[PDB]
Amino acid sequence: VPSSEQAWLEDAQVFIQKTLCPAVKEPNVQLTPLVIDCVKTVWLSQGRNQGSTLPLSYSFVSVQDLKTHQRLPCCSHLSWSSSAYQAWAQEAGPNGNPLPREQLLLLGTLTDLSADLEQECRNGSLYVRDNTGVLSCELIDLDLSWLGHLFLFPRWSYLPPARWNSSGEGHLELWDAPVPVFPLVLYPESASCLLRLRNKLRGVQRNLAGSLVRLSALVKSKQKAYFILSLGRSHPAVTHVSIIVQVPAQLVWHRALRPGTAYVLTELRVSKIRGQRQHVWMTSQSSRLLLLDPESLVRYSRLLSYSGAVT
Amino acid sequence: LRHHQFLQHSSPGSPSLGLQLLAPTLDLLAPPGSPVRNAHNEILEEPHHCPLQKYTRLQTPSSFPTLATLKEEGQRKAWASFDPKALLPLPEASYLPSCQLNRRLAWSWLCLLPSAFCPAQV
Amino acid sequence: DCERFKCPCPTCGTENIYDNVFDGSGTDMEPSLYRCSNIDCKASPLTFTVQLSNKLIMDIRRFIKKYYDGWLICEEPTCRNRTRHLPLQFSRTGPLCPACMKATLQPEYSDKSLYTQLCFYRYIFDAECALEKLTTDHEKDKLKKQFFTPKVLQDYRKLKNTAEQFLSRSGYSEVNLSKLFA
Amino acid sequence: YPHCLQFYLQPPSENISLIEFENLAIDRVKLLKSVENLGVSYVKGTEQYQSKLESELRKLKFSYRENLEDEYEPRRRDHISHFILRLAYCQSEELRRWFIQQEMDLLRFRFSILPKDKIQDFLKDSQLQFEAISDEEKTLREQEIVASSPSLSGLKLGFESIYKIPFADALDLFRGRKVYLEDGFAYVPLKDIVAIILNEFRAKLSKALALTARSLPAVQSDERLQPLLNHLSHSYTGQDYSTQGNVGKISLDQIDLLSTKSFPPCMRQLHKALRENHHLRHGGRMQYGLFLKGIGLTLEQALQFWKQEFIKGKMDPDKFDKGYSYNIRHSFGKEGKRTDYTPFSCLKIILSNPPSQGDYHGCPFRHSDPELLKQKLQSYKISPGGISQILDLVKGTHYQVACQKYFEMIHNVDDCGFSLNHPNQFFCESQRIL
Ligand code: SF4
Ligand SMILES: [Zn+2]
Ligand SMILES: [Zn+2]
Repeated sequence: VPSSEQAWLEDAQVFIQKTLCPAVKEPNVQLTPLVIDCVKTVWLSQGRNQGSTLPLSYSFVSVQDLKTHQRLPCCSHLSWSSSAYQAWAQEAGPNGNPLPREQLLLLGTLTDLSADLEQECRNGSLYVRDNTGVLSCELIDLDLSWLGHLFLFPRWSYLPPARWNSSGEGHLELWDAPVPVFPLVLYPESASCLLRLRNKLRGVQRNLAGSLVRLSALVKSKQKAYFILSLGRSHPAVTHVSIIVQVPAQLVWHRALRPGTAYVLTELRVSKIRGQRQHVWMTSQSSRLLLLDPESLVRYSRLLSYSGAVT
Repeated sequence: LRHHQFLQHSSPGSPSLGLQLLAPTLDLLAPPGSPVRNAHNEILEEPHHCPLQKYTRLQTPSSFPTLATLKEEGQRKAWASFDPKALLPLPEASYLPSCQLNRRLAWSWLCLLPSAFCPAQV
Repeated sequence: DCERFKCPCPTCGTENIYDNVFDGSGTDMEPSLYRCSNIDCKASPLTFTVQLSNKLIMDIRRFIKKYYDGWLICEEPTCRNRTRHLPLQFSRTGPLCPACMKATLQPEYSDKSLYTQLCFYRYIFDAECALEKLTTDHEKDKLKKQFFTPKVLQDYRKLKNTAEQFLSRSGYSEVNLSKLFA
Repeated sequence: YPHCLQFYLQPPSENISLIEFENLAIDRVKLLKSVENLGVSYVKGTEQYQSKLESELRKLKFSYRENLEDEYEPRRRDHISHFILRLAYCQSEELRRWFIQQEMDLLRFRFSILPKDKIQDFLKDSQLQFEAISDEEKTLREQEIVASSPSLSGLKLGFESIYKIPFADALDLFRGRKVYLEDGFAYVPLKDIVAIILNEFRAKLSKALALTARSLPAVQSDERLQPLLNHLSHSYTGQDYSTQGNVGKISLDQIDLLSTKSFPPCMRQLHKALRENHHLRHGGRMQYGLFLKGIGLTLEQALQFWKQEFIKGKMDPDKFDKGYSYNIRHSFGKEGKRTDYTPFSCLKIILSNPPSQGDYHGCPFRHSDPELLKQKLQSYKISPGGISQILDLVKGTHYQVACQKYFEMIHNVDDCGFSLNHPNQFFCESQRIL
């Protein structure tokens, strides 16, 4: 086995014990051969190829090194031959070169942050840590039990920067659920009159729950960065309830909260709005939930839903 | 004028020109007076007079065409408008020797405005 | 192999020919009806749509004139007779010359021509198509930004409409299926 | 996916545009030829065989989502397409065969994707007995269904909407002892449903087909429909891709160098031949000649090339002017239009132009006799397994795919990228990969 196939066969001797695991302490044995075999496991699951136990196409490079070596994007799945890969670029539109196939087995250390900063520059959202690269990666959906570990994916999308001096720096696109190869209250309608009066439900932090029905975006600021969500139950019930979220360890929930879905949360503070008699609740730092006529110049618009495509 | 400098976030110390260049538009069309729209007053308070929800007729103030654009444009409009006959009407139309007439009628002028243009180009 | 469109200038006295919508070269390309060809003169024939209209009809109304009066000509490349009094005998290909009794006879302005020519007209007045078929983004956007008003478009639309309706009036684009599958 | 899937019937007596007529003609013929090719390439159930077709078919306007009664666009296109091509193939058994066989397999595929409820309900709309069981009977009759027939394995039979039948049309599902019986209302998996549908379809379809062929003379009194009167399978392609004056500019010297890696067997061998002989017959050059316009070199340059290859082989340096070079030049003149003013397409170097003794113009894969050709091709340093699997298709008298597999091998790339139809397109590709 010369250097060609030794490229893979060295992962049992150099790669995984050095780049895919924290080298601050001992090189885990639960990870190197486990991924060594799991790659062929998910390969031979379908395995359309000619038959080559070495998936030559993929490797591992720290997340903030693509911008040093692959100054271009990378999006792949498993087992696509060059032809079958060339047989996916139409489903909706081929306008412009399709995402490149710089093929790797995307493995990153999951953290609710990226850098060595914890309070001001907090991102909340889940991003990747490695041994020679620490980057952001665009999520899709969040449950709550994947903080502080390492996760791998054969399906993935990446993007190199525009000007490392400018805003447009690199990132990743995450397609599927977090896959680690490691050996692994006040309902809205049922509490419709609690803070409806100020005299009853102010001061301390109380738990709540309900189905998210009306959620806006999450705004930053100089000091008070937050968002305010609204919830309830099914459609023949027009009343909602509202919570607020203003914590660096809680932007995670605007990254996690979704309409049509329901939640059960604890440790949610009150709101005391200055000069405004509009008391409703917020969350706070120590909380964790789980999943549950010329006047017609100016006129007032209406509201409707849709779901379309970037065009 | 380099693009990013002309497109930086304007302020004395880094002022772009589009910051101001639209000044007559900027001012004659929409003066200020309504305080900020806040999450209390967009997502929370009802009723809210938020501007986005309001849809309003709005006529056209202007546009900044190309120098050449106007040049050829005027050229064409005028040249086409070149009625030979209505230059001199009856009866002296038939009261000149074939020399003096073509002599006196070989020249013309005209001028035009932005007002005749929708919008009022500048 | 059809006959082009010739055109009289209303002011400069010169003549013109209108082959393809665009007038020639690539990024330079310009609409046909824009400027009289003669370099110096600066009149712009577009502003005489209606006059063009006239000639259009006053031209087509001789092509049809030919066909319904269609000549008849001989085939055996020696005989070369020209007449209209259609004789009555017949054979595989059709009728037979009276003199060269060993040969067919052919129409002169074969209908295929007539319809071809009317397509040729309707071609160069319907710029919209040729505009859509154009590849390069920036060329398209720039030219449209330049000089495709509703007005110019509308004038093309007008004359093209005259042509197209005047052929589709009734001759040839139809194929009566109700007699084709009985 | 669309309503389209339907059993052809009732010619739609509208009246339409002549342009749209020939359009639909060409479109549908393209679809047919393609489906045939795509099919003979792979095996049926492979997902290439799906992906590629569901790409092409959707591309040519025949399968989209829900719309109005029948004047939805693609279903109408399918409709008039068929009920025209009906007029195409009414003049052979081989022809009518090929047409049937192809439409058959298409309908099979194009139908195999409908949602199950849509499947059963549209079967209902088709004829009477086309009705479904209640899945309770799956539990009630698992023993009967499974133990009865060997056309099902174990207990894991999926939630297929099995069907009630009259035995009177079960005429092979039961006599072969392949189904349970409830008073002739046997219950059979969907597979044989597709089978029987397709068989009755073939029957009824042929039964209709023969009729028009017995009622031709009408068209004989028109000539607008002269191509499709009897002129489809001939020397026009889909269309003129590798037509006059496409991408290319290369100097003379390089030609030979490129030859060894870029000339489709026909050309390549002819160029070797003229490299040796330096003389050619009356017709021969008139293939190679126009083929050169494929890359499109200038006449005086091409004239110079031919001059070199002429007088070095002792062709009188005065004849050249008033002889060969004369017509070689005219090959870009006034008349030649669609006769000379065009390159050639394999379906002109196959379906006609018989090649005679010791001459070279003409499709090797056709005219070259089998085992002489075996050694001949092998002389291109080819693995004999490829040569064998090639000669197989060659005696299958479908050759374009043979040229294809050859190129596939000699450049080792495991996709043909296209479905070849013209040697110059082959050339433009071979230069693309460089
Ligand atoms: S595809 Fe046709 S023209 Fe090309 S080499 Fe094969 S037989 Fe000859
Ligand atoms: Zn003029
Ligand atoms: Zn005669």
